[PDB]
Amino acid sequence: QPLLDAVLANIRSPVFNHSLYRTFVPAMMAIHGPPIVSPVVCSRKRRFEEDERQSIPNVLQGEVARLDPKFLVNLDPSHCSNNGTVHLICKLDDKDLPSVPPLELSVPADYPAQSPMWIDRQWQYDANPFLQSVHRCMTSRLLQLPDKHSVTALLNTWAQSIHQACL
Amino acid sequence: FCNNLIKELLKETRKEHTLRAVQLLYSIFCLDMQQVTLVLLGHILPGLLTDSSKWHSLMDPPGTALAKLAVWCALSSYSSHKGQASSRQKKRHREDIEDYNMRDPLNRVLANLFLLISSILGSRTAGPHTQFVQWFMEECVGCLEQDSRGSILQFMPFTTVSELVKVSPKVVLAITDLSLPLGRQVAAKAIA
Amino acid sequence: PHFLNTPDKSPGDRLAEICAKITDVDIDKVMINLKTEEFVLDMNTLQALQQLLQWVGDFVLYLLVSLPNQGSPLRPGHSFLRDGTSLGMLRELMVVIRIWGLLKPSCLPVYTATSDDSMSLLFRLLTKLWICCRDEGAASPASDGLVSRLQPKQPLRLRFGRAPTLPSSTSTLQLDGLTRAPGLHLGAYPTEECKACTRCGCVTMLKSPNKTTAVTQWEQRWIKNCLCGGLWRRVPLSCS
Amino acid sequence: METQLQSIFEEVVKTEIIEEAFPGMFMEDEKTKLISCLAAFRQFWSGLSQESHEQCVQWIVKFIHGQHSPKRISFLYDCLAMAVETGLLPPRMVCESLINSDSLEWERTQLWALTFKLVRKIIGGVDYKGVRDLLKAILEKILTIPNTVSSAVVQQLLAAREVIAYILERNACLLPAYFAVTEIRKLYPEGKL
Repeated sequence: QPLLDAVLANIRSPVFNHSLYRTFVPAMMAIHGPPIVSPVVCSRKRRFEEDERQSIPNVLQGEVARLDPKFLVNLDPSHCSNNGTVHLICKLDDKDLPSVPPLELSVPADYPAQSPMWIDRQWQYDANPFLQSVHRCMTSRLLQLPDKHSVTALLNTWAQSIHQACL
Repeated sequence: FCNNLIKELLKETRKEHTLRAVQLLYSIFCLDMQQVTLVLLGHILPGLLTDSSKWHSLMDPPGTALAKLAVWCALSSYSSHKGQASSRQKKRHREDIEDYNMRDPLNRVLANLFLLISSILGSRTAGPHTQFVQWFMEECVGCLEQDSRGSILQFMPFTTVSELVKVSPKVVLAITDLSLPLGRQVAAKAIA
Repeated sequence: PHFLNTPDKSPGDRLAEICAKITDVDIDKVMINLKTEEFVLDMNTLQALQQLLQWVGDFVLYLLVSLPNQGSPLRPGHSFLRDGTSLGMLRELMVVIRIWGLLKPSCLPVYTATSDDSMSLLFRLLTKLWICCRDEGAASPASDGLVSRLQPKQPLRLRFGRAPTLPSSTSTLQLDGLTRAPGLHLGAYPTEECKACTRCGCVTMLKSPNKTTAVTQWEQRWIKNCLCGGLWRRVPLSCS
Repeated sequence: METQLQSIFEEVVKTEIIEEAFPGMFMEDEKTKLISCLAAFRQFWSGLSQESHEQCVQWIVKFIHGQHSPKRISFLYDCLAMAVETGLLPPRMVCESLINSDSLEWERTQLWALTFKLVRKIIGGVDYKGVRDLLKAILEKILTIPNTVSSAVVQQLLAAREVIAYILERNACLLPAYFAVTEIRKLYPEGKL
């Protein structure tokens, strides 16, 4: 019903938003008397210094912290520092049979991709027939993985293919 | 002097002319080569790899022979060449700590050069200075050289050689700093 | 200097100066005692109402209510009111704005309520202390009783244009190289600035364009330094 | 027509389905099924107005950069390269269709690397003197990049320099180099750094 104040606020185009002060605050401070509605001091520096500057994007850090201790990830030659951010050089040190460490180079944390790249595979897989079967199984599983993810999905599929294709 | 000369040099855009001009520039430096090259390195090279303007400047293929001149004058400076030109004898009177082998001016000069070489190899920012130090390492192919001498006193650059692996027989040669035990160890490291 | 009068026997400056030697009270009589015609200068006189009239009214009203505050936590309290000459200038201002209200109805209200105008008794008590504050005179007790009580026309929250302190001789300084930690004359002092708000030396911090139409006298007057206002800063519009 | 063909190809290619992906015992098709899909696609488009096939070729790229699936992108690139090797799917058309409209400079660096490896493998693409034109577009993608991107994508993005160096070096046996010069003239007006 009181659209008059609405059309008046619409009229309030000029920059001098101080006439409303003299218009309203006299009666407001008269009938309401909280001159200090917040006498608590408020002086904090918003941005002094806050940055990691000493590691990779911590997203993959928090991800890899969840994985099973049977996966041992290390650091490769420095080519995945910030943008690529991942050189998944992992060892499956556990009670199961060991194998060749995967590469699994994923992309920036935006994740418009996954990890499996398999650079050093060309000679690591075709040499051993059993490892060749392992690679075949791992490829067939990865192709059936809809939009696999950085560390969890890739490493899980790799381990399950390695310990399923034993036969 | 060197600042104007280099600034006017960064417009050739014709690699033949660039090589010609840089060879002549090394030529003119004589009779003052030591101090001239020292100041040139210590003043341009830090700025030449730290400012975006200097980045875009050295971003040209002509910039390839800059490090060629650098290593060419560095060895001549490290050599026991007096070059006491009486025309410049009275002028050679300075005093500078250089903001740091031995406690020798050219020594800590080359040391700061090594430090800047390592810093330009720093990750998280792949600028044209990365390609610059890449060309520099490529031009380090020489004999009786002093580039990254790797002396047993405090020579750190050898560790940065590992970062050069991110960029090979050239690695095998550059890692061969002083045939030291730790030198052999880092050579083996680079070998893999 | 706004006296754009018709040519008369004397100048408006000396006439307004001698206006101090006037009757005791009832400025409505003083105006007819001196003159009332040759004071209009513009039909668009609506410039001091939103900017100066409320300001001078608040100043004089604080000067009023300051009298009962004799036992303040200060030997002179908040102010002195022992000059009279400045009060004479204030009386010239109030009588000329009375003439303005007679001409332009955009006069200075009492700003609260009950104008039953109301500046009459105000001017009366100002003159009552004036005879106590003209020259070689002491301050009076009847005026105390006259000012003590307050009407339904007494607001508060005056600007009191001053500068923030800097008492770091050898005692204390809470600052760094950057990151100032937070803790006006023509009005334009909202809760949070939403315009240019050109910072200044002490208190001004006035807007740069000021959205003016004919008040350019003030803007053209404060382009250079100001009184304790040479410290024209560019404090950002970090409104919060 | 083309829309129904793309729908059929997507329904055939998208064989990945995580149905009860729990670690259960629910029980190299990447080569035989790939050839089967290639043969089905060739038999479909063989009688589907091949005159506009090149347009549909670009439509193929619509599905190329759809999924992220880097292993699947590599597999798709390999099988389409093999299908080109069967005489069908002329190489110039498919490379021209794949290079543009999906470049995504640094947006898909993995897709960039795989696409450049593919075009390097299919860099044969024997045709008339109107081949170096594609090189122009390549340089365009190198132009939309300042050399201050990231220390990680250096050798990854180096595939461009690798493929261009291969092209210009094998120009002694690949294509006349003076045409390459008159093509790269579109980048520099006789000296432009």
